[PDB]
This record gives sequence, C-alpha cells and structure tokens, in this order.
Amino acid sequence: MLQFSFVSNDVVMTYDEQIIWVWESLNKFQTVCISRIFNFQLQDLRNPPSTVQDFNDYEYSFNFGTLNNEYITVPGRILSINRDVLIHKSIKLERKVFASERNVSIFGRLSKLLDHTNPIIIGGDKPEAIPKSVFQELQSKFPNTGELDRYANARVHAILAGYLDGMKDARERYEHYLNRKTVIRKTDKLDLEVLNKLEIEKYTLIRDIIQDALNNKTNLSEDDWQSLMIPFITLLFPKYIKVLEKVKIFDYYSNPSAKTNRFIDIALVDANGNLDIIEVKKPFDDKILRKTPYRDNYIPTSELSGGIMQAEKYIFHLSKWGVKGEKELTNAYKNSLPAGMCIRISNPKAIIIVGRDQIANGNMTDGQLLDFEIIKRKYANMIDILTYDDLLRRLNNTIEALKG
Amino acid sequence: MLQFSFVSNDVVMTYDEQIIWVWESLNKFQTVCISRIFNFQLQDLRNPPSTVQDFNDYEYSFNFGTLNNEYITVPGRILSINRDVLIHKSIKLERKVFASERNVSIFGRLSKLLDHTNPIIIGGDKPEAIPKSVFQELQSKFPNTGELDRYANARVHAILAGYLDGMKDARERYEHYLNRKTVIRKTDKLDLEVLNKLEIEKYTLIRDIIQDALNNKTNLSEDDWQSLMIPFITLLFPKYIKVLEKVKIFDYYSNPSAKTNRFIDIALVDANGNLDIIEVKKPFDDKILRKTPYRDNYIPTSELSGGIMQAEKYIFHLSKWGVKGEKELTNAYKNSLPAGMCIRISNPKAIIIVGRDQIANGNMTDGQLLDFEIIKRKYANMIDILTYDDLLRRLNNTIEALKG
Amino acid sequence: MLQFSFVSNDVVMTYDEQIIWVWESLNKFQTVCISRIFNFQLQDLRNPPSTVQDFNDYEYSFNFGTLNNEYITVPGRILSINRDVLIHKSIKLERKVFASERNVSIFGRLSKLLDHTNPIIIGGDKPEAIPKSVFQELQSKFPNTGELDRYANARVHAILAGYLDGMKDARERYEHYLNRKTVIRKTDKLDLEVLNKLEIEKYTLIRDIIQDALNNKTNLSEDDWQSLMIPFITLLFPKYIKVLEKVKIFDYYSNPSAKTNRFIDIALVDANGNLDIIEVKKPFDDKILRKTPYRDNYIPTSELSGGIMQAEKYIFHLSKWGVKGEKELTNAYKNSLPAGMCIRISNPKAIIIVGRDQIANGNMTDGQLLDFEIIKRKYANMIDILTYDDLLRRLNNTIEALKG
Amino acid sequence: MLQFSFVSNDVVMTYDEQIIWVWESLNKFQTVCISRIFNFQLQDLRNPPSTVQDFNDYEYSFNFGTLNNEYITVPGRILSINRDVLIHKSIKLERKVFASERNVSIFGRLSKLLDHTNPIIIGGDKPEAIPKSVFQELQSKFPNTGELDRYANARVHAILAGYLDGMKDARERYEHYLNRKTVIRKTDKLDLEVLNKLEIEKYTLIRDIIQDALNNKTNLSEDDWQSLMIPFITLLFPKYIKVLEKVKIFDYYSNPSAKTNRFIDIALVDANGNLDIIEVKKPFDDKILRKTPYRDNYIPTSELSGGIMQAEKYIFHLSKWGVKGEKELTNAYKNSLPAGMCIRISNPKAIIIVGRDQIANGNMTDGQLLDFEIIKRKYANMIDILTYDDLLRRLNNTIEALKG
Ligand SMILES: [Mg+2]
Ligand SMILES: [Mg+2]
Repeated sequence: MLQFSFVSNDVVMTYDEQIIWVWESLNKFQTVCISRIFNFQLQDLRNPPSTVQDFNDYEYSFNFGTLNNEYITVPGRILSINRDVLIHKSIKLERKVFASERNVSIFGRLSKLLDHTNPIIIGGDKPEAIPKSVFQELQSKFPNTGELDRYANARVHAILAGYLDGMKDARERYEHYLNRKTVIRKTDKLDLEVLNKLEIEKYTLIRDIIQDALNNKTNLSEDDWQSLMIPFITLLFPKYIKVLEKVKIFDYYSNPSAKTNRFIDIALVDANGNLDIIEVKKPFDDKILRKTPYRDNYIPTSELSGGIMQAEKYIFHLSKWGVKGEKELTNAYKNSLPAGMCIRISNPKAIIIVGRDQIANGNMTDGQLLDFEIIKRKYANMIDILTYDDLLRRLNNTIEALKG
Repeated sequence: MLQFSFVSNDVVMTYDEQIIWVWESLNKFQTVCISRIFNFQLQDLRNPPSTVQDFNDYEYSFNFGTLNNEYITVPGRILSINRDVLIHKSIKLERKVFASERNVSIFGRLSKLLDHTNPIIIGGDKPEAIPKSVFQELQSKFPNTGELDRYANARVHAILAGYLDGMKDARERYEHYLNRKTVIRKTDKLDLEVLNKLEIEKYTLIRDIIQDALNNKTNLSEDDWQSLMIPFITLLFPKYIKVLEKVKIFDYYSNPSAKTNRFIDIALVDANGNLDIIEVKKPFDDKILRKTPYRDNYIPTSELSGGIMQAEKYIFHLSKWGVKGEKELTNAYKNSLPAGMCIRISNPKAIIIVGRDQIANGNMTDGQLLDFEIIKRKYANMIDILTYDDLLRRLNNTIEALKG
Repeated sequence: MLQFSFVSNDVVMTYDEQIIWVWESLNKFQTVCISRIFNFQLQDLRNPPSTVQDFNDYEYSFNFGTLNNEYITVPGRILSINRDVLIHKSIKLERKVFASERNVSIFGRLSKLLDHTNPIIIGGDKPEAIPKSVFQELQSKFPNTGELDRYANARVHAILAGYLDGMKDARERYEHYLNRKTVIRKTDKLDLEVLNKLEIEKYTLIRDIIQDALNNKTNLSEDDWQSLMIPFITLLFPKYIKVLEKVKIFDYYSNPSAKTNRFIDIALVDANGNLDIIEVKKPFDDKILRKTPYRDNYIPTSELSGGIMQAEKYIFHLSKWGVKGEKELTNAYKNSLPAGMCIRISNPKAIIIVGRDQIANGNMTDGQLLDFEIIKRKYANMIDILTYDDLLRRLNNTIEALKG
Repeated sequence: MLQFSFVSNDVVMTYDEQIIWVWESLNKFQTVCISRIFNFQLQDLRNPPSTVQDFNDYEYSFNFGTLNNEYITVPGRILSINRDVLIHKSIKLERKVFASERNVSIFGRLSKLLDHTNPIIIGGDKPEAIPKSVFQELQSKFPNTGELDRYANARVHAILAGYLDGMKDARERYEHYLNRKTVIRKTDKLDLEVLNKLEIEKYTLIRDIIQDALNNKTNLSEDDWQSLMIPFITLLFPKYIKVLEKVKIFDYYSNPSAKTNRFIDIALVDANGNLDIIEVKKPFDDKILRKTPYRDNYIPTSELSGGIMQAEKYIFHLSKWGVKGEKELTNAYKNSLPAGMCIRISNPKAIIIVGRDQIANGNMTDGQLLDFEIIKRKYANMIDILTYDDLLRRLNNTIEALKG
C-alpha cells in the first residue's frame, strides 16, 4: 500500500507484506523500485531499518524532493526521467496521478515525447503548466480496467472470427468505445494548401493547352492530336502510371488459318499492372451524336460507333490472348514497366475521347441531354466516354474543388 | 513441473517446499487451485496422500480428463469453464497450452466470447475444431499481461502525442516536401518535366505519411484513423474531386412501416457529379486472408467480408433511393459541391482499404497469391479492393513510372 | 371512270384513244383486261363496236352481272376466280367495292383465302353474307395512296438511314399509322392452355423430386447429389442446352513452370456455345449465412465463401485459357455438342446452388433477409446464387404463373 | 435510248411522237418534260433545232450536267427537285440511275425525305456521299409500281386473313403438336425421356410459328407483331414467369418541372420478381449491320441502335424510380403476380429481337461475323441481343441437344 503525506518542506510516501526484498535490493543496488514507478536510494529512505528490526515489522518511509513555490517538486531519478516534475497543491498527491493502469509511467511517456528539457508543471500559475482539468481529462482517456479487456476480447476475436461462430461481437464493442475517445485535436491539422495550389496550377495548364488546341489547332492530323494528348493522359488519369504506343496484339478470330497482328495506338498500364485502352480522336462539332433521332430516340453517330467498335475489337482480341498475351506483352514492355511489375489483361476496358459536346453550345435540348448521358454509359467495356468539352468541364470542376 | 500422461485412455496430470498445504486446502474447501489455471475437486485427486506417507517423496496425481475418439477431453470444471474443452491427441498437453505468459487462462477469454455453451474443440477433423496452426498463432498473439502492458504503453503514448503535437511527423514530412518543391520549382513557369518531378514529391509525401500512420498511429480510434486519411483520399483518387463525410441515406427495406436513416462514414464525388463510397478501416487484424484455406482455396477474412457487406448495403440503399436521393443529396451538399454540379446516384461503387496483405513477408504461396488477387476482383460493386501494404506498393509504382 | 347502270334487270358496265385497241384485243382473245381488274368477253358486249363506226364516238356496253331476287350476281370469269360474287342492292356498285388501291382485286384475294367454293356473298340476309358495315371496315383497312407513299418513304429511309442522317424518320411515321389499325381479332390468339398444363406437370415433377431428396435422401454423398441434379439442371435452366462433366481446364497461375489440370465438375453450354459453371453443394440448415453478424452486418459463411471461390477460380482459368481454351474444349466435346456449335468461353459466369435459406422453418429477421438477398447479388461472376428452398419457391412461382 | 457523253467537261444527253412537236412545246411552256423524269428549260437545250435542219436529221441535244472536282453535278431543275444531285464520275450515267421501273424517279423520293437543302451526293469518299454499293441496293429495293402493288396485295391478303381465321396457320401447328404429344405421352406417367420428347415438340411448335410469321404476316402492325410473339416470350425464356404489357413508369429527367409517364411496351417478370424488359421489333430490313463498314468496322444499323436506346431509356427510368417504383409496380400488378411475390426493379436488363442477320445466307464475311458477335455482347444492361434468324438457330440448338 502507498500512502502520500507532506510534512513541512519535504513530502514523504509510506510503503505499507514482505519488505525484506526492498531492504536487500536497496543495499545491493543503492536503488529499489516501488510499484515499478518509484526509484528510491538508501539515502532517500528517511530511516534505514536496523538488520535486527524485522523489515516487515518496520514501516518504510521514502522521501520525495522538497516542495517550494507552492508546487511539489519530484526528482527525475525516482521516475527515471531526465526532467523533474512539479505537482500543484490542489491535486492530492496519489499513485493514480503518477501512473496509469498496467503501471504505465504517465510522466515517463510525457518526458520521452517532450524534446524540451523544461520541468513538467501541472495546474500551476506558471505559464508552462498543464491545465489541471485537461490533465484529469488525459487521465480519464488513458486505458482503464475493462478498456484493456475490450481490446483483449477484440484481439482473440479477430484471430478466430472465421473459425469460431457464436463469438460475441467484441471487436465492434471495442471500436465503438475507442471511437468515443478522440486522441487527435481537430484544430491541429495539416493545411496542405501549397500542394492544392500546385494541383490547381497543373490542372489549369492542362485545361488551357487542350482548350487552345480545340480553338486554334485543326491543321494537325489525328495522329498529331494523339501525340499532343499523350503526355496529358498520365496526369488526367493518375491510376494509369505508364502509356504504351503501337501495342501489338494477336488475332485468332478475323482469320482462322493465320494469326493477324493488331496495333493499339495508345494503351494504359495501371499501377496493379492491369491493361486498359485509350482512343483519342479528332474533335468535331457533332462527332458524338447524330442530327435526326430514329423512331423518337437519338442514336450514336457512325463516327462514335466505329470508335467504340475499334476499342471493343482490341479488348476482345486481348481477352482471347489471355495469359499467353500477358507474358508476351510483359517481355516486350518489361523495361518500360517499373521493376517487379508485369502486364495483366485483367478484363481490359477502354477510355474514349471523341468529338465536343453541344451542351456548351446549348444546341442540345433536355431530351438530347438525357440521350447523351445514356450513350455515355451504354457500353460496359467503355467505362468512361468523354468529349473534349466534357473533359474541360471535368478539369474545371476539379480546379474549383481544389480552389474551395 | 507438471507432467501429463495417459493411463487406460484416461489423462492424468502429475505435480511434484511443502505440499502438505495442498492436502489441507483440498480437505478444507473440497477443491484446490494449482498454477491459477487448474481447479481440482477432492474426488478428482487420483491418490489421497496419507499423513504417514512422506509428502516430500510424494507427487500429487489428478485426473486430467478422458481420451475419447482420439480427442483429449479436459473437464470444463478444471479450467473453471461452463463449456467442455477438447484437445486433439496429436497436440501435446502442456501448461503453455492452457496458460499463456504469467498464468493467463487462454481458455477463459475464449469461453467469455462464446455465448453458446457448445464445447471448445482444438485440432482434428472436427468441424468446430480450431486448426493447430491457428491455435499456435492464438497462443503467440494472445493478449498476455505483457502484451496488455505494451498496448497500454502505446495507447498512453498516443493520447499524449496527439495532445502535445498532433500529427507532428506528418507536418515534418510536409515541410520536407515544401523544401523539395521550392528546389524543383526554381521558376514559376510550369513544364511537363517539372510537373512530373513535383508529382513524385507529392506521391512520396503521401506514401511516407501513410507508412508513419501504420507504424505508430494504429492504436488510434477508427474515427481518428479516417480523419488522418480523409485529405489524402482526394489526392490518392483525383477522379473523385470532393470528399463528403457522414452522408445520410434512407433505408426502407429494414422497416417498411417507417424509413430508417443510415449514415455513410465517407462518400466520394467525382467530377461528373456521380456519387461513389470509400471505406477506410483501421488495420486491427494483421491478415486480410484467412490463415487456413477452407478447401485448398483461400477465403476472405470476416473483416474483409464485413467491410464489403457494409459498403454493399450502402450502395443498395443509394440505388433504392434513386432520383429522390439525388435531389435530397444535391440540396444538402449544394454549397460543398462546385457550382453547376449535382449529386447523381448512377452505378454507385465502393473502394475499400482494409487490413494488411503482408506479401512483403513472403509467407503467401503462389496459390495463396492467386486467391488474394481473385478476391480483390471477385466483388462486383468494389471497383478497387485495397490493403494498406497494397496501397503503398501502388504509390511506389506511380513514383517509379514518373521517374522513368 | 367506269359507270354501272341496270338495263333489263341486269348490271351494265360502260367503258370510255385505246377504244380501237380494246376492240382489236377482243378480236384477238375473248378475255380483255379492263382497268386490270375486269375480264370481259364478246358475248358480254350488250352492243359490240364495229370498225366502220368511229371508236371515239362509240360507247362500250357490257353485261356486268345479272340481278337475281334483288341481289346482284357476278360471274367468276370476269374476276378470274372459280366462285361467283353476290352484291346486296343497298351496297353501291362501283370500281372501289370491286378493287382496292393500285388495282388490287379484293374479291380475287378473298377467293384464294376462302377454302370453301361457296360463292362470295356481300350483304343480304344469307347465313354466310358479309355484313355491309364489316365490308366498309375492310375497305378502310385496305391500303390507301397515303399509306403506300408512307411505306415507300419508310422503305427508302431504312436503306440509307445511317448514310444521309438528314431524313424525316418516315419509318416512325409509317409504323405509328400502321399501329392504329389492328387487323387481328383478339379471339384468334391460341389458348395454348394444354401446353401450359404440361409445363406445370414438368415443373411439379422436378419440384417434388428435389423436395423428396432434401427432406428424405440426406444419405446421398455430394457426388451422388450432383448426379441426381444433372438431368434437372437443363430443365431448371433451359438457356444451357448441354451439361459437361469433369471438364479438364489448363491452369498456368497456380504453377508457372508446369500447367495444372482443373476439373469443372458440372459445366453448362449455352445454345450460342457460351460456357457457364454450375456448383451443386450438399444442402444444410442455413449454410448461406453466419450465426453471429460481424459489426452488425451478417457475412457469408466459410462454406459459402469457399464454394464461390472455387467457381471464381474455374472462371479465371477459362478467361486466361481464352481462344486456345475454346479450341481445346470444342475438339473435346464436338461429338456431344450439336453440329455447327463451338464452345466459346466468352465471359464465363457461374450458377451456385448451396445450402437452404432456413427462412421457411424459422423466420429470419428483416436485416438477415436483406443481407441474404445482398449476398446473392454481390459477386459479379456468380450471376445467380440459389438455395434449395429458393429453387422450390422459384418452381412454385412458375407453376402459379402457368395456372393463371 | 438516252445517251450521256462527256464533252469539254460538260455532260450532255442526246435523244432521238414528233421531235418538232417537242420544239413547239418549248415555245408553248418555256420548258419541256422528257421521259417523265427529266425537265429541261430553254437554256438547257445545248443546240437549237434550226428550221433549215430537218428536225429529224438533227438529234435533240440537251446539256445534262457539269463535270467538275472529279464529280458529275446535275442541276435540281433537271430532276424537278430543290436540291441538286451529284453523281461520282466513276459511275456511268444511265436512265436507270435517275429513274426506277415505270418512270419512278429515285432522286425525287430521297429529296422529299431530306429536310436540309444540302445536295444529294452518290459515290466518292465523302461522308455525306452515299456508297455506290448502297446505291445499287437502293436501285433494286426502290419502291416501283410493281413493288408497291406487291406490298398492297400482301397487305390486303393479310387484312382478309386477320378478318377470317387470323392464326389459322398457328392453329394447324398447335393441332400437330397436340397429336404428337398424345402419341408420345400414352403412359400417363411423366419420365425424363418423355419430358425431353415433349420439350422437343414444344420447341418445334414455337420455332415453326415464328418462322411462318417471318415468311407471312410480316406486314402486320408492330403492335400486332408483339401480340403474336407475346405467348411464346415466356416459353422462349422460362426463367421469366409473367409478361406485363404497357407498364407505366415515372420519368423525371426529361422534364424537371413535372414527371412524364413512359410506357414499357413489354416487360418480363421472373420467378424472383426482378423486372426486366424485352423489345419485339417488327423486322423491316435484312441488315442488322451497315452494308459498308465504317473504316473496316461494321457499325450497328439505325433500327438496332434505336431499339437498344429505347430499352436503355426505360432501364434508366426504372433505376431512378428505385424503391418508389417497386411499390407502385407491385400495387398495380399485385393481382397479376402470384400472391406473396412483389416486383423488385433491382438492376433492369433488356432483351431485343430486331431484324434478320441472314447468317444462313453465308453472305457475311469472317470479319463481318466477328463484328456481329462483338456488337451483341458490347452493350451493358442487355442480357442478350437477338435477331429473328438467331432466335430460330437457338431453338434448333435446343431441339438437337434434347435429341442428343
Ligand atoms: Mg468506415
Ligand atoms: Mg416495342
């Protein structure tokens, strides 16, 4: 048992059954550990017990550092910490303040975290002091009996969750109790404003170049347009880490007698190594939609349909190539790919950039807008269908979100 | 010093100071507790030690249960467990099997978890039996008094660190990124090569902070962990321009008479304005794959299945909400969203980052690796299934591609 | 321009320069086509023309029909039909009642359709007389100049619809005008009731045999269970025409150095040769769900997860095998398949029949029911997930629909 | 008789009951019409017939067109149409090119279809140009007095057949099936072999009736065609227990201010209750792919695209309707559905039977056949895409598999 009392200048704690070990260890090392949190020298003991007196019969009295300036001063050596600690009179000195549950040295953990050598002060009129109410809040937050039991139940539950059925939901209860506690402070966060500003600077530059190319560049060929957009594709689509050109694939459907080589003009490699196809096509007023609806339904134009068919054919040829194709593609592009990465077909999908939307023009009526959205999601293989005006709108939305 | 042997298909535990007290306690309470894990009735004791017999030369013998059908059947009363305890014959009986570290009853914690009274079975082909390898993992990863103290030391340190400096390590990494960004961007004008170098610095910064969070911020609450990754989610997934928290959806399936409001902890909005869901789960469980394959095929862990189920339930409610949901969400988040963008619930999908694959260890076999890849792609509404280790590898692949 | 008048109680047709040609044709052959709908002869001429008389001055006079009992009787030869035609006095006599637009013989078409040789009767009190109201309705149904123009516009529209892209969508106009006029009679539709009763008999026989196996034949092993279900699998799922057993599949992912053979126990071939996998598993109470929900979400049981994974592995191996797999499978099963059918892997999907819902014997909570439905529609490859109780419910629904 | 020659890059047509009268008609009307297809003004005549010249000795020469830019430009006045007609130089000018059988101008009908004043262009690489092969298909299929008369005769025959014994041919096929069913099932005890034989008879009956409808009664209204196939829809797709006609759905996207009612012509409800959509399109063309490939890729025809678009729009409205849709649909069709079964919109899918592939002809090339299959599987939200010939082939495959 530990009883804490203050007499005049010094504050003395009393250890209250076999205390023979304490005396022996105190003699052996000139230091004993009381409750794993107190380190006292033979000098610290107010009176050494006589070898003739029974150590168990003797009541041990260990002395803390002298209190002054209305603050109890406790030596660093007793807590085995470099910085000494100051405790206010208003807090009643006790073991709960010194140690948390499981004999955790609250002051010791605090000392390791604090790089400054300035002595810790609690509930003091001094500016560098812990608010007493907040210090009590930290004590409540520290793990307590039954919080450890919830963690223990959760750890065993996680190991046998599949193996054992009928086990109580220990993990859910432990997480819920932990969720009520909020270790992090919302005010102390990372602004990340400079990083966001650089992202805006990157998005604006890509948006400005593509917009300028639509406005003034029509002379350049479709292949020249592909080359212009090839650097931007990696930044517009960060999921695809590498861009591959003229990817030869093998055909076993167009000609049964002999394989026919097919060349994907632009292909995309995911960080996972999955393979996707991107089709870049010359922008036109209406290369994405027709002029007259069929049977009261707007339909995709020959240009868009042909572009979807080209990408669909390449995906179909890759799906047939399967594992053999991945090995051939991996060996051909191993240097291009980051080391430890292999191309995997993984059900290839296609990204299409055809024409410019008339929504910006305002020519498209609400019924046309509905059909335009449906044409965009009509094909599963074409995960995303985009128009150059739509791509600019997506860039504008991303820039606005970063700005806000 | 306990020795376990089987006589006539009946298990016998033999124990070998003064053991006279053990006989006195057995008579006084009709029971004795030995090692703090085993309780034996006076009837249970195999041989009564007579007073004339020398206790020093006598070794206590107690029935430890009966070996039936190749299964050792320790009585529940011995471990003070309401349900029976069964061990396989191949698993050698030891004090370590029943007690971990400082006399911690391993079976006791498992019994508290099991609401059902069905007997615990360890080893063998029994359907409810726990595999010997999993039981060995449970012994090693059991929350022993030392492990509980380690958790308490970590939790106390985390609470003090969060109050003292918040995300100090993340801020230091951000300051390093800012210095690198200034060196790379000597000129205000931006080039594609300059943008790629800035992207490498941004990706390294995000990856370094995530690794630091995994190493020291794991003990944080699930709500606190989501807050740490919420700014990074927009950067890790640029497609999703905005991140929304505590989104409210309507559930009519659970109670037809009255709708029940459900809350999505994190939701992602893309530039198109389509709504998707993201789940960031604290990696409490070390493995995202079950230790033993159910039938030569590795199966998803309960933690992975739970995260998938919770997201699927959210996606199901969003699809059911339909147009009414899009209008309600758009009005609620109109200020948050960039102007001219409306929340549309079309084809809602989910991205889940849960647990750690630890392919770095190399424990996974070629078949196990194949099963893990199939599980990542097995779920229809989870476009990306990720683990914290997998996310770090994807970040590394992006950095290498930008470098080359 | 033909005029019909009654002289001597008989109809007279007057024909209004081709008049000289008609006289020359009358000399060459007795039969002369007037308006392409009427055949007339020298005997029919009331007043035959002569060369000396001016043809232009002369007015043709013919005997059209003889009126008997106040009913006009028209000979078969004039309309070139075997049976005579009767016209009621009240019904006007003109070219339009005799012929539709484009000189289409209404009576000639009707005579071919009528198997009976009884003379066609229009109006009058005769038992088989066609009512005047009905005859006028038939005339309105017959195509007019506007419908012929609309059909002509529709025919040209379809040929160049993709090319010009500037047409007025005349197809939609023509189809809409056609839709307003329905020439079918609701009574004519086949009862098909006798066939539907036979379908109920087939469904009841399958339902009862599956039911008898569930409740009584639990003795059969899983291989024995699959064998009993294989004949029913085609009937339960008619889309899959053929059942393949022990289908050898080349596997490269499990062991890269050496290919490994995976044997799909039951495989299904679509009429188009598409390949699907069916997994028949022994039924058990529940076995589609875990007893305890994980974090308030019920998760798939280990047995269900293992079954889904095994089917997913077979689908994954087939996709990797790709076109080479299709050729190998076609060669192995060409004899079993109908001639002209080749096994095309395409996108392989799996149908899983595992466990029992447990809903009927013990009511499940609404959350359990929602999770059970979600699990079935969770995995993409598992298009259909069923329980034996679900199969009986599906059979009951089909039987009830056929009854009603 | 008309001869076209190219002198000095100018196209001139020469012709040879008196030509002098034609010259007089030019003085009377300031214009003349020749062959009923060509109208020539006074300026058009290349060389005037001098009185001294024997009108007969001179051959009436008229300037027909100007040859410029490697093209033959024909003035609109010559064809009496507002828009000019351009014929490629490689295409020989013939009366057949500008005139169908019995002087039916081919260009005049096309001019009526085209709302825009842009000139019709035939041959060449221009996108607005119509391919020569398609123009040859137009010439052969162009409506002419014979073709229109043939359509009118067939329509009149169908109207009379609808009036008397509409489904008489179908009744005869059903009677044959009933006689065959009696011969097969004499035991009165269902057997798997007996069921297979009954299934073959049911499949043959459906296949024969569908084949008869293709051959005759095709001219019937699209609504009549849907009603004809509506009983067989459940038999063709047995998973779908019930068929719903004119299913009202709520559309909010088309008009923001108010919802607009949309009717699904035919909707399919399965045993689960998952509502699906089937489109039955009356075949009007023998091509489901464009006659000329877009850049070596065969695009889907307008009819196929329009039917898919209509199904996609219905699926989109159902997904937006969500839970509200499930309630309204279930209440409206609760009596129609088996008791205890409710419509669940879930993910709507569409089945489309449109036009005829004519694969049986063998006209399609291997690349065209590959494009055909890819188009059927390239559309999301579609379970399958079917043609009437493809549906018959599927029925044949089921019959052969049942036989063995
Ligand atoms: Mg979460
Ligand atoms: Mg329709």
